[PDB]
Amino acid sequence: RAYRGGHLTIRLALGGCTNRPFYRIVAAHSKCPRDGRFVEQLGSYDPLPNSHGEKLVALNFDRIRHWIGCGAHLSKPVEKLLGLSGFYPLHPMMITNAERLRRKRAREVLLASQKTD
Amino acid sequence: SIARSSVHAKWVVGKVIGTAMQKTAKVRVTRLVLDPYLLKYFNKRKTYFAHDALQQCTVGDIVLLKALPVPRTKHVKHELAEIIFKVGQVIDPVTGKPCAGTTYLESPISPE
Amino acid sequence: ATLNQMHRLGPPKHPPGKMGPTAGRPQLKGVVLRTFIRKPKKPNSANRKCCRVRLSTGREAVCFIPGEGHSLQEHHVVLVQGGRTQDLPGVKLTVVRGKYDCGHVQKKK
Amino acid sequence: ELMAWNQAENQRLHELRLARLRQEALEQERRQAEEAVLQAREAQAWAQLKE
Amino acid sequence: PMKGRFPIRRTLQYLGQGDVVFKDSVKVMTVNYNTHGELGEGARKFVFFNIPQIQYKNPWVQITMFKNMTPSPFLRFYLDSGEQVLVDVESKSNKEIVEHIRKILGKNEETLEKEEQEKKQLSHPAHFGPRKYCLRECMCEVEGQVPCPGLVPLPKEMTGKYKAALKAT
Amino acid sequence: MARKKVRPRLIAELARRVRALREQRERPRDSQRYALDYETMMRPHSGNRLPMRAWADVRHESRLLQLLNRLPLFGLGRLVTRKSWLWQHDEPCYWRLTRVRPDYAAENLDHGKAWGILTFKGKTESEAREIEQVMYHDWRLVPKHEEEAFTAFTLVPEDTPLSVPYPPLLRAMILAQRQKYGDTSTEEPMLNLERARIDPWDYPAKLEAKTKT
RNA sequence: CCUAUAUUCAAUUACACAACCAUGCAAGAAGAGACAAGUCGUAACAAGGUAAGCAUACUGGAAAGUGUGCUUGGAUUACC
RNA sequence: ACAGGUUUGGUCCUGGCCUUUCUAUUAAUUCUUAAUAAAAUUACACAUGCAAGUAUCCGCGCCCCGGUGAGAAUGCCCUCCAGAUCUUAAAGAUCAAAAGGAGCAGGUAUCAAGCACACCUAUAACGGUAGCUCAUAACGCCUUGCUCAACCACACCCCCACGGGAAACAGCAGUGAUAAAAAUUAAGCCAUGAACGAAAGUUUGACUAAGUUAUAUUAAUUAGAGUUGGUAAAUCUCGUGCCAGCCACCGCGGUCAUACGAUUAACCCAAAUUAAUAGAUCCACGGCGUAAAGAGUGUUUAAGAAAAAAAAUCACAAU
Ligand SMILES: [Mg+2]
Ligand SMILES: [Mg+2]
Ligand SMILES: [Mg+2]
Ligand SMILES: [Mg+2]
Ligand SMILES: [Mg+2]
Ligand SMILES: [Mg+2]
Ligand SMILES: [Mg+2]
Ligand SMILES: [Mg+2]
Ligand SMILES: [Mg+2]
Ligand SMILES: [Mg+2]
Ligand SMILES: [Mg+2]
Ligand SMILES: [Mg+2]
Ligand SMILES: [Mg+2]
Ligand SMILES: [Mg+2]
Ligand SMILES: [Mg+2]
Ligand SMILES: [Mg+2]
Ligand SMILES: [Mg+2]
Ligand SMILES: [Mg+2]
Ligand SMILES: [Mg+2]
Ligand SMILES: [Mg+2]
Ligand SMILES: [Mg+2]
Ligand SMILES: [Mg+2]
Ligand SMILES: [Mg+2]
Ligand SMILES: [Mg+2]
Ligand SMILES: [Mg+2]
Ligand SMILES: [Mg+2]
Ligand SMILES: [Mg+2]
Ligand SMILES: [Mg+2]
Ligand SMILES: [Mg+2]
Ligand SMILES: [Mg+2]
Ligand SMILES: [Mg+2]
Ligand SMILES: [Mg+2]
Ligand SMILES: [Mg+2]
Ligand SMILES: [Mg+2]
Ligand SMILES: [Mg+2]
Ligand SMILES: [Mg+2]
Ligand SMILES: [Mg+2]
Ligand SMILES: [Mg+2]
Ligand SMILES: [Mg+2]
Ligand SMILES: [Mg+2]
Ligand SMILES: [Mg+2]
Ligand SMILES: [Mg+2]
Ligand SMILES: [Mg+2]
Ligand SMILES: [Mg+2]
Ligand SMILES: [Zn+2]
Repeated sequence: RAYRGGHLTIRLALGGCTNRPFYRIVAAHSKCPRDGRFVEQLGSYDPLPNSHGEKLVALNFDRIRHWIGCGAHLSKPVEKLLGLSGFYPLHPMMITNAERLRRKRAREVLLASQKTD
Repeated sequence: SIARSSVHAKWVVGKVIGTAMQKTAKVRVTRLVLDPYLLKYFNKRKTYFAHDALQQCTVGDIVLLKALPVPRTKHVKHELAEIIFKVGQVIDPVTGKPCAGTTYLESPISPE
Repeated sequence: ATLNQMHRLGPPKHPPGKMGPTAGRPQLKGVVLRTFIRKPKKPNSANRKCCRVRLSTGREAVCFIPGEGHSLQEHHVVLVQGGRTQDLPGVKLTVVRGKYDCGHVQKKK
Repeated sequence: ELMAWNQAENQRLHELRLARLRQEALEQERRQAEEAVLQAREAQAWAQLKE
Repeated sequence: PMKGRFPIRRTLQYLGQGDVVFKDSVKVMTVNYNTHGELGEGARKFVFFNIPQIQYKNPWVQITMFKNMTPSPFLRFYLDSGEQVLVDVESKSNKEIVEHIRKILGKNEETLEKEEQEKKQLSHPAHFGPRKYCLRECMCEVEGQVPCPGLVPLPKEMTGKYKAALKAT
Repeated sequence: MARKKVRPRLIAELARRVRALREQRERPRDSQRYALDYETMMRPHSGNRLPMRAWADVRHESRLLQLLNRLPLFGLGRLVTRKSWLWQHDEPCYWRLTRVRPDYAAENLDHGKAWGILTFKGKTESEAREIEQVMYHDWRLVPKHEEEAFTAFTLVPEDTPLSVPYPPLLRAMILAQRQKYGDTSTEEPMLNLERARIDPWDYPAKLEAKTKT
């Protein structure tokens, strides 16, 4: 339907079943609903590890960069995923959260050795 | 090079219904439409207003219409291009000779 | 007919269902105006137990009470359903037994 | 290419037609001789009767 | 279908199987034929048989017939350029007319196959969604993955109720 | 769209014209608009409450037209700097005032629209532009003597590498791709950052509507 | 009007209008149907005891009767 | 439809009605536990709480999501795009108003005429022709969301919203009223999406995870419902005596009832089972001497067919 404004956006549409999520990577208008209408489906992301311990991500790279080439904005988890692929640089927050996690592990290690005493 | 009409009709051929208006011919265009139940083709008829500059059109003439790039009015989206068959006077496009119905008025084998 | 005529009329279309006594609803709530008795049609005879009711749609209608024996007085509220009683001409409705003021038939004691 | 091809074709057919039509014209003149004969005969018969 | 002289020609199959696809230049086709004479015969048959086939695969092309105007049968094609193709059909058979027309303005089997090839790449095997547009809906239905919980109820730990009941206590 | 019986709604147009008119006529003076309650930190006009991080700078600092009203020509050709720029940027950040158009409905004359030419991080724009965030209280004026001390700028070159690696997969893609076409050059594919230059968020945006070309 | 902008206005007037519809209620009127083990006849079905009927007209408690044309969805059993 | 029951003393034909299949609501009777899905009387009135903010001030957002189907035969498909937005110098790209039309598009012709509904000129006016739509359904009237990755439309009422009634949950929960119709006045932003921010991040009754309910599937822990004259799987003994009652259709009951009521036995579905109501499906590519149906007659119009071979014409009671 006709909107006032808003942009082309590549995001995650949530397809799925209760406690079993799945994501369709999607080229969408920004103002239309999440799971709703879309311009084009780009790829898919399975959050749950399968039989082989794998989260499956499929990305149509030609069309992805066609749309970024048309000025489409990426969502933060879309960014995180493209960076995880190596199609994009690692998002700064991936790295920052990695560091925060490392420091949490360090302080929990020290707290473990302090409580053991 | 932009000259266009948004109309699907760009080239049509139709009969001349009536000449009543000034410089405008009313023209019945007839197409074959497929009746989906019977799977058979019937003639749907539709009228078009065409611009006739010289008021060249008798009633009954078979006529070609070219789409107007800019609409003259709401009802006139077409212009009369050629008169394909003049009514009661017809020159056979194949042999270039005058004919009344299925008969030749002037024999094509008698040049001189 | 010919093909032309069959094209002119279009394919035959099934007419929508004419609506009956309960006006397309599965049941209707109504209050009992009067209780009386009706003789069936000629081939077979009894005297059937009926009531007159006013229904939520405002239409007043004759209605039939199934089972042997019943307790119904004026003002009682009942639920009626679509079943047509064959003996009784003109009676298209039936009291639902075991709802509101009409209880299930009591086993003989 | 194809439009020129079609042109050539139509001209060929035109010649074929012209041949056929000259033939028909001949046969038709023969017919005219026959009819002329018959109409002459009956014109004579009628002239006689009326006379 | 019972009524009619050659009822087979009112069949979807017969209409589909006629092969002529006009170029995009073609807008109007005009058939001009006769109802008598031995010569005009093929033309009539054409109007009777292939005209329906033709029009079926060229839905946007206007087709118009004119009877007993000219002493001779012919076709006229009106193009988008203003170009007028005149095709004389005289002692020509039905089939000959069809093949000749398919020759003049057809589409090479190459053209048509490339077109349908472009239409068949439109639906992509890897996508997910409605059965109408897609081979699959969930990824629950892809073999190695985790199953739809409405088929195979999930282990207690993967349940959000269990995780919430754990974080609470 | 077009259906032959379509009704002629008149009141649509009437409401349009009337609303545009009552918009232009009742259009608020920016004197009452940006007016602020300093005890509650609350605009009377908009009913809006100001951000916490902006509180201190509201009490302890002055907006542009508070320092431009006591200047003789109303501060033409003068140099003005912003407190946030002073704190964040060590290189000179200033506004040279071209025109100043104050709002006179103001009793104290503390509000108005400003124009000028900008120098940010020592780099100077060559054009006149409308000044952004005038009503803010970050604003400070530099004296005539310290003027030539602030406009003094030590020009330093930029050390950020012009080229960077492609992200690993994208890199591999490029490599394989030129390998397919018979290009044997093992020369490393490089990402050119020249046009990737972006201004920091402190850089003021132009309020002037864009001319479409 | 030595940088530049400011401000104003935009409402009436002339008429017609519950006709016209729809939806309820109604003093009342007329019809159809269902209906006695009721009353009065016997019209039709067998040349139904005057062969039926159609159109139309007039008449009659009621079926119906009669006139004028028309029909056989009646007969005349067939060297009579 | 692979069909079946029912017209009659009986046969054949014609022809309705019903049965058998599947789904959804409601109701009755029964009901152990999980999981998933779905949650639906009401465009009537609404107590209370919450549903839009972000951000160093400006600004950017704030029926976008979410709700609903009131209205409109609305419209589907297809042209053509002003504008807004994003990205960049431009060019592109997303949403696409207005304007259009090859084609398709609810019922009703007992709605058959509409009544100005056209065109020209040219300068944008003066003026001039007398047209335009329509039995291939105009102009009406009635009913209605939809052809579904979705779309259309509404946002208390007066199509609209300057004005005027008047003081708005058709956001989430709730509540009156109303209806055969009955989910929590619940927890979180952890994940996706959206807004704002340079950013850490904040907000979000969107949503996520839960609560409720035999509405539907599935799994096992769970046994009850209907039926037993024919169609149509399956019955015995009593009671009743055209009474009481029963039936979807045929029909059953008048003292020897497999048809009512109860018992015995059986059949069949099963955490469901029946009933009621809506659907899905279903009419004619069939017919027209006697069964519904060749319009009392001829001519032309519109519209069709010409598909191969020829013809117009002479006792008698047309007018
Ligand atoms: Mg779900
Ligand atoms: Mg009986
Ligand atoms: Mg019943
Ligand atoms: Mg109960
Ligand atoms: Mg604000
Ligand atoms: Mg008699
Ligand atoms: Mg006798
Ligand atoms: Mg008698
Ligand atoms: Mg008699
Ligand atoms: Mg007598
Ligand atoms: Mg008799
Ligand atoms: Mg009579
Ligand atoms: Mg008499
Ligand atoms: Mg007498
Ligand atoms: Mg005899
Ligand atoms: Mg039958
Ligand atoms: Mg019978
Ligand atoms: Mg019998
Ligand atoms: Mg219930
Ligand atoms: Mg419910
Ligand atoms: Mg909606
Ligand atoms: Mg309406
Ligand atoms: Mg545009
Ligand atoms: Mg558009
Ligand atoms: Mg409606
Ligand atoms: Mg409204
Ligand atoms: Mg409301
Ligand atoms: Mg409104
Ligand atoms: Mg609510
Ligand atoms: Mg609201
Ligand atoms: Mg309540
Ligand atoms: Mg309850
Ligand atoms: Mg969140
Ligand atoms: Mg977040
Ligand atoms: Mg909350
Ligand atoms: Mg169940
Ligand atoms: Mg029973
Ligand atoms: Mg007994
Ligand atoms: Mg039975
Ligand atoms: Mg029994
Ligand atoms: Mg039939
Ligand atoms: Mg008959
Ligand atoms: Mg006759
Ligand atoms: Mg008659
Ligand atoms: Zn699933």
